[PDB]
Amino acid sequence: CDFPPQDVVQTGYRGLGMQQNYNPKLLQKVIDATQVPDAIPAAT
Amino acid sequence: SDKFAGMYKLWTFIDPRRTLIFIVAFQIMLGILIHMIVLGSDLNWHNDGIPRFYSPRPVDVAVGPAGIPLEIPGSPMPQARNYN
Ligand code: BCL
Ligand SMILES: COC(C)(C)CCC/C(C)=C/C=C/C(C)=C/C=C/C(C)=C/C=C/C=C(C)/C=C/C=C(C)/C=C/C=C(\C)CCCC(C)(C)OC
Ligand SMILES: [Ca+2]
Repeated sequence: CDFPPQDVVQTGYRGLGMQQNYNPKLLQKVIDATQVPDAIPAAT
Repeated sequence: SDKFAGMYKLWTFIDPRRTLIFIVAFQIMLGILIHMIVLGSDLNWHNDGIPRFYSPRPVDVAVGPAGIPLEIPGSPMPQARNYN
């Protein structure tokens, strides 16, 4: 079960379907795994 | 002319109750319909901005070279559009 509420992104004309659906609790697992690495200072 | 003098006799085989009910219902239906047809037009008077606009106005979003809004480089969800 994915209990409500959700986040929906519309990606097309109205009344056509065409939208992406996110569960905030599942998307947190993808956010909690990215970890951009830290910069390395430019070289002389 | 005098050819219409006996029109009251109409009510001896057409009855008043059903006729009144039909007339009233039809007139209300027509009223609502015509107001909605004129609202969905150029003659709309609620939304014309005369004498003044009262709500904030729409703001457009800039597009990319593909004609759709630009993605934001660390957002965990893509950007919405309504046109494709
Ligand atoms: C900007 C105004 C809108 C408009 C907004 C509304 C709204 C809103 C309503 C009506 C309603 C009515 N309108 Mg109007 N109406 C418009 C234009 C017209 C025109 C036309 C030729 O342009 C006609 C014939 C009508 C006719 C009518 C009736 C069908 C109806 C009246 C109730 C009824 O039971 O009628 C029976 C009575 C008659 C048929 C006689 C009335 C005709 C009137 C006088 C129209 C004459 C206008 C026209 C310029 C005359 C040209 C002739 C000569 C050169 C002078 N409208 C314009 C487009 N109208 C109301 C309704 O449906 O109530 C139930 C209603 O709520
Ligand atoms: C007790 O008293 C007694 C009974 C003895 C005497 C009674 C006397 C009385 C009171 C008599 C009353 C008589 C009355 C009130 C009579 C009224 C008569 C009327 C108004 C008659 C009107 C008739 C109109 C007709 C038949 C029009 C017909 C139109 C047609 C068929 C059009 C067809 C058009 C088409 C198919 C075009 C389509 C267009 C398009 C483009 C939209 O189609 C796709
Ligand atoms: Ca106005």
